[PDB]
Amino acid sequence: RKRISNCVADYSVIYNFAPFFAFKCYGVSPTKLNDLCFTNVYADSFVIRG
Amino acid sequence: SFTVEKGIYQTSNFRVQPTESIVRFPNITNLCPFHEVFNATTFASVYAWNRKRISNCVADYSVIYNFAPFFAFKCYGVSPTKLNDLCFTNVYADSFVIRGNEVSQIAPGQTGNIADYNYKLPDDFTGCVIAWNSNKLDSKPSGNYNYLYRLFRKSKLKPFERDISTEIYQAGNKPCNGVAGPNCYSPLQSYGFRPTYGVGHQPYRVVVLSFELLHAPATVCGPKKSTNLVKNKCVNFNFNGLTGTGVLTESNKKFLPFQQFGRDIADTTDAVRDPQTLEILDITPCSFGGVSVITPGTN
Amino acid sequence: NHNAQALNTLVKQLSSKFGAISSVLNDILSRLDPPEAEVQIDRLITGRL
Amino acid sequence: NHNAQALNTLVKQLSSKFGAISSVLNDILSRLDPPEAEVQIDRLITGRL
Amino acid sequence: VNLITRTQSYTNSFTRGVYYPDKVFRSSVLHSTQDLFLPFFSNVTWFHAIHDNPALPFNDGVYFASTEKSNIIRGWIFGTTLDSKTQSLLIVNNATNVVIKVCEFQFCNDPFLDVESEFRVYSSANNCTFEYVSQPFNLREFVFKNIDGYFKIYSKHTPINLERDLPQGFSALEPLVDLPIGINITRFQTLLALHRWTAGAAAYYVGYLQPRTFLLKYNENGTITDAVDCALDPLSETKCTLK
Ligand SMILES: *[C@@H]1O[C@H](CO)[C@@H](O)[C@H](O)[C@H]1NC(C)=O
Ligand SMILES: *[C@@H]1O[C@H](CO)[C@@H](O)[C@H](O)[C@H]1NC(C)=O
Ligand SMILES: *[C@@H]1O[C@H](CO)[C@@H](O)[C@H](O)[C@H]1NC(C)=O
Ligand SMILES: *[C@@H]1O[C@H](CO)[C@@H](O)[C@H](O)[C@H]1NC(C)=O
Ligand SMILES: *[C@@H]1O[C@H](CO)[C@@H](O)[C@H](O)[C@H]1NC(C)=O
Ligand SMILES: *[C@@H]1O[C@H](CO)[C@@H](O)[C@H](O)[C@H]1NC(C)=O
Ligand SMILES: *[C@@H]1O[C@H](CO)[C@@H](O)[C@H](O)[C@H]1NC(C)=O
Repeated sequence: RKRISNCVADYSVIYNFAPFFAFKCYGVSPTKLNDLCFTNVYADSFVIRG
Repeated sequence: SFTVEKGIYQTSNFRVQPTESIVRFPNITNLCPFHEVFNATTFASVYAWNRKRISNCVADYSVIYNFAPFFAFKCYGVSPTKLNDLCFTNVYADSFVIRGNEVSQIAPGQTGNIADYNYKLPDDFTGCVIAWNSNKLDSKPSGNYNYLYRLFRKSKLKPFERDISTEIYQAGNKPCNGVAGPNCYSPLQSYGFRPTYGVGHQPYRVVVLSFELLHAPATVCGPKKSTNLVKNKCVNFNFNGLTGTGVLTESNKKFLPFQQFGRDIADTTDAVRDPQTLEILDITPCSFGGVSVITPGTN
Repeated sequence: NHNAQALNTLVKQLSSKFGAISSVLNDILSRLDPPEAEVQIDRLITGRL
Repeated sequence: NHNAQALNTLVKQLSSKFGAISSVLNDILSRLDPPEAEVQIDRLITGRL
Repeated sequence: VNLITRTQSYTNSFTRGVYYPDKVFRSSVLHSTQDLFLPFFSNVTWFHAIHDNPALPFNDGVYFASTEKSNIIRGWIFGTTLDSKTQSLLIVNNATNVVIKVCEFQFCNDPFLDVESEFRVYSSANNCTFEYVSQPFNLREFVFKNIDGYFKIYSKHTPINLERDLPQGFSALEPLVDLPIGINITRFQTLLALHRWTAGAAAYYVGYLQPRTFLLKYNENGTITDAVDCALDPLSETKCTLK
């Protein structure tokens, strides 16, 4: 788990870091992430089976 | 209930039933050139997408499955299995090549580099999108640089708009004067395609099929046999995909040469033009009504 | 006047889409497979009710 | 009393979600793309009607 | 070369510029439709060309009227830069055919037909994909617009009484051609035919369309005989509300 706060977020560059296919967002849309302003961000990373 | 009191009761309705069926399609004999759009061995860049117009032919979409190794269609206005019954006015095919993680951007109401500066779809799109992997054909060990995309533009693009001009994007106040200096950029970056990249960074060939709804005389649809025309009977009729049931009669309405249909207050088609013989017919529902039962008490 | 106006409004109400692709049942049935067709028919049914 | 109560109830009814993500049109418009936004707006419209 | 001059004036449009909104037959009904229409009682510009620096914006559509008989007007040109850096249309009409091409033409400041060489119109055309050839198409009225990459043209010619100003009454226009151009258009130009040059004169009326809602009345024969503009005055708004 990693906490992200007090920074400018540009989500588009995320497409240039990993060879994934598409996002799977629930509360919002991936294309609208560049306009909303949040309080804190959390990133949870792990590895599982297919 | 098992007992009925004396009185009159409204029970149900009566209606005359159809006798036969009628199919009326225009005179079309040629076959659509769907083969040329696929396996072209050469696709244009995304910033200059290739457009082809298809009209005046019989369309059989099933054979499309035999030309490219795609998985499934992604249609919006209609269903892929029903494409063999509808009859349209014109067909448009747009072909290009993009990256793997950009296929989601080819959809109505989408935002992104491709959607803003390369290819825009209308919010009321009626058509299908077919994208398939082409890593074996569009990748080189040293990297392919024959595919480019635009990145900088003053404003977004309207739907179905193409931009070919190659200039120098000017971020700063000073004029660029056609040199690649500071604050002046070239708005064309070449895709880097290599076979060792991940599945999300591999080239993908995309073809978009767009249909025009029936407003003018129809020109493209599938191979359905046209039967004879019979009047003065409650019959099932199919005129260029418009299905209905009723009685067809000669019409006295004075249609203009560019008019193909007639409507009423309730927004129901009541006047039609036969595709083969340009004659005006009017449609009236066959007889119907209500039935009441009069009886004394069952006792 | 009231009776005529009410009947005319009831008849004119049949041309609304109520959020569907089309206001004609035959077009919806011919342009879509059934499983996508019930969800389109339901809106029209609810509006008319 | 009846008139005031009816008007107050009508005004207070505007804060319901009716099964949507939010009861504010601007938040729904800013947090979602249009094609996901009509289905959210429709519920609010039906409830208010 | 530059050898043509132009002068301007203003006049009133009265109630002109009504066209059939769709290819659907209707009769004995009143229909409310929202589209691009020419507003009622609006200034339209009268241009007198005598033997031009046309920067005429396209806006959202163009209404063009001509009451001449000598038949000197031929075709139109559309673009946004009118140079080799952007494609431009070359609708040109003659006696036997009409030709529509949209290429990267390098147009001159004053384009005209020599009469029949286009060397005085453009210099070169390198890249383009769309071409069209068809049959060529008293007061003549034309309406040009473009929506979502579709360029649509309506037209109507009617015998007119001997009056300089626009007439009083109604006359509906009919569609001819819709094409998939799909480019950006901001400016447009008009071409003239000059024989050899001999002096000539021409006059025309230009107006701009706007998004408006209209109430059209259909007679029993299916033709439009009356219209009401819902954004003119409070009385018309009341009439539209009451239908
Ligand atoms: C389609 O194009 C490919 C390209 O290699 C070619 O081999 C093939 O013969 C063409 N025709 C068919 C029916 O696949
Ligand atoms: C269509 O073909 C039939 C022959 O089956 C012919 O009688 C009819 O005139 C044709 N109509 C048109 C519009 O070509
Ligand atoms: C048209 O313009 C003239 C002056 O240019 C002005 O006096 C007149 O009121 C205008 N007409 C309308 C309808 O705006
Ligand atoms: C009109 O132009 C077309 C194409 O430019 C040409 O084929 C035709 O001969 C011309 N007709 C006349 C009368 O100049
Ligand atoms: C076509 O466009 C390219 C780049 O947009 C340009 O270099 C070229 O001169 C144009 N004309 C031809 C004939 O290639
Ligand atoms: C067309 O070009 C003009 C001038 O560059 C620009 O302002 C405009 O945004 C472009 N697009 C449209 C739809 O007018
Ligand atoms: C309708 O057409 C008929 C037949 O030409 C004619 O007698 C009648 O006057 C027309 N009515 C109108 C309102 O145009």
